[PDB]
Amino acid sequence: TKCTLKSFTVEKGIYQTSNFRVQPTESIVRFPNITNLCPFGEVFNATRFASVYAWNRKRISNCVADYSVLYNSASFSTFKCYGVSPTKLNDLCFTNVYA
Amino acid sequence: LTGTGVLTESNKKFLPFQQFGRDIADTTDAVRDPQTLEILDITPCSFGGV
Amino acid sequence: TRAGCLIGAEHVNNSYECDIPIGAGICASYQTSQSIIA
Amino acid sequence: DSFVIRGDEVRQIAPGQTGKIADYNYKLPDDFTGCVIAWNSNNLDSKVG
Amino acid sequence: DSTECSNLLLQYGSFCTQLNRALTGIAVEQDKNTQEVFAQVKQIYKTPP
Amino acid sequence: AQKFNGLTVLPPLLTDEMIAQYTSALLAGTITSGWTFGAGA
Amino acid sequence: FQPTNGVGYQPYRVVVLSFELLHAPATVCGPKKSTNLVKNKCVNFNFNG
Amino acid sequence: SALGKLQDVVNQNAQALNTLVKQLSSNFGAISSVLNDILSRLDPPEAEVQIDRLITGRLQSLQTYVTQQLIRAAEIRASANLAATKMSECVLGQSKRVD
Amino acid sequence: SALGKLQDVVNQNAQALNTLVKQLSSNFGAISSVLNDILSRLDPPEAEVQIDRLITGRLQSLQTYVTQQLIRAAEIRASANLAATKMSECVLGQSKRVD
Ligand SMILES: *[C@@H]1O[C@H](CO)[C@@H](O)[C@H](O)[C@H]1NC(C)=O
Ligand SMILES: *[C@@H]1O[C@H](CO)[C@@H](O)[C@H](O)[C@H]1NC(C)=O
Ligand SMILES: *[C@@H]1O[C@H](CO)[C@@H](O)[C@H](O)[C@H]1NC(C)=O
Repeated sequence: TKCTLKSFTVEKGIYQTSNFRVQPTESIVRFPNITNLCPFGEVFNATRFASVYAWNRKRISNCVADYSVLYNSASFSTFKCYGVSPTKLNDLCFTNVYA
Repeated sequence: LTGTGVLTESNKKFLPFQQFGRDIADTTDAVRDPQTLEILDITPCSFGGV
Repeated sequence: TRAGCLIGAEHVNNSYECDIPIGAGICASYQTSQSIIA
Repeated sequence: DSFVIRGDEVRQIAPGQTGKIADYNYKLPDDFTGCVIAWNSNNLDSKVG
Repeated sequence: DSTECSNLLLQYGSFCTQLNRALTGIAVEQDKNTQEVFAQVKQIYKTPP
Repeated sequence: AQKFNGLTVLPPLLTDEMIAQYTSALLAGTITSGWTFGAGA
Repeated sequence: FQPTNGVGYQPYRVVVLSFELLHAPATVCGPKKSTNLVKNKCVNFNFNG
Repeated sequence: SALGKLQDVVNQNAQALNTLVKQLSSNFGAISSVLNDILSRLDPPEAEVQIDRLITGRLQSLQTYVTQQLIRAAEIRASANLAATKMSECVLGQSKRVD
Repeated sequence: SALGKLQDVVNQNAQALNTLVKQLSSNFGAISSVLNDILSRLDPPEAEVQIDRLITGRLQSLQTYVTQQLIRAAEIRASANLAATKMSECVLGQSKRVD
């Protein structure tokens, strides 16, 4: 009541209060049974790429997207993501992926 | 989907093409657990205000 | 109560005038040591 | 805070970015209230061989 | 059920608290309306047989 | 509750049973006492 | 690093200045030269930034 | 039924809540309507403005509901004052007032 | 414990002003709660967003202060109309109305 009314003194009556009593202390993460590595080598390390007039669309599915494996071999000059931050990308699932 | 709330058993049927279930548009209410396909609906961490 | 459970006050069968309105026909007051009664 | 990186990793300095520098080497806090000053130094740091 | 719940309460709880105080005043106003209309004389008499 | 995004309804302090009791008392007093009901005894 | 490498592989020196603003007494300031103080007058003031 | 006037009040109450929850349906020009989606998809520094926009729309909805409740409470208070006048002047005593 | 109504009015006014101060103390999603700070350390074209965020947040807080004053003034008007009707009937005349 002192926190909700923002005052040390509280007058006689009944007061509705905001929830400060419960603070969580555990974290659970549930993600599907996927362990195969995504074919990042095929879409990043191919000898031949199609031109811009016919851009090549590749479906990515049924795998786990670990972006770290890409740090060692290559470095990306531009990495700009819209709608999703570069952070929390590894903590977040993706429904439909086309490269 | 990230959140802080109580999880309880759901008796709501889900069609195969849909994953989440929002009773009110603003808040997600139910989810399909990925490892076990049983439906799990999310009740708030706090109940009705004391 | 019909409004909900009350913990922290003692229920008495005697009826007095309402001081703090709990609701659903229940009220609370500070009376005699001294304690909150519903 | 002074260090030396590559050209591609300069964008990794900015807060909210991910990379080999951001995750494992140097991470700006989300609410950074400061400046980042980067300049090319091919004549000084780089040497033949 | 947001992750950063306490920060949201700290930044935006007093505004909602004022609105909830207004709604509680509405509820007390309607209760007092019932008390004024129905409870005018507090004497209770048995129904005649 | 959760479905109304936190909008709950508060039950009134005067329940329908006590309201019916108040109306029964008013009817009994109006029939049996005239206008001497509210003036004390 | 090699001097014949591309612009992405050339060295870049990065200095990150981190500072807190208007929450503490200041030990470092800018190029603005201080003027005389005026008391009890409606005037534009710049006190410690 | 000539009693449906009170029904109107009940219906009006329900109608207000219906409109209120419809106001929770809109995202108020944000990325997503759901709070948790905005928390999960974006890093916090991009997310303060989106959270501010979304819950500011929600709080404006609550304020508008408060104003509508106050209008209907003024009408109900006027009707209750009239009914209490009928209680004091006609039930308890005889009224010479016409009509 | 007599005279509780007048003391309740005074405490309600004090609580309304205190809640106004506590709402106004919030930063309303801006960089800093102080307007002078975000004039001093931010150039105007991107500063205007923080300006009107903080300012409209403060103004909205006044709106809810105004509406709380409105419902309190409605209750006070009900009590004052009761008092005026009593001064017209109880004091300057004899009322047959019971209780
Ligand atoms: C790409 O292929 C080359 C040649 O096999 C290899 O040396 C390099 O390590 C590969 N990079 C990745 C993505 O593993
Ligand atoms: C995932 O694997 C674990 C361990 O074998 C198993 O217990 C669980 O049921 C699996 N879930 C599925 C089938 O998606
Ligand atoms: C009040 O009356 C109830 C009737 O069920 C009884 O059970 C209870 O013990 C009484 N309480 C007392 C002793 O005041």
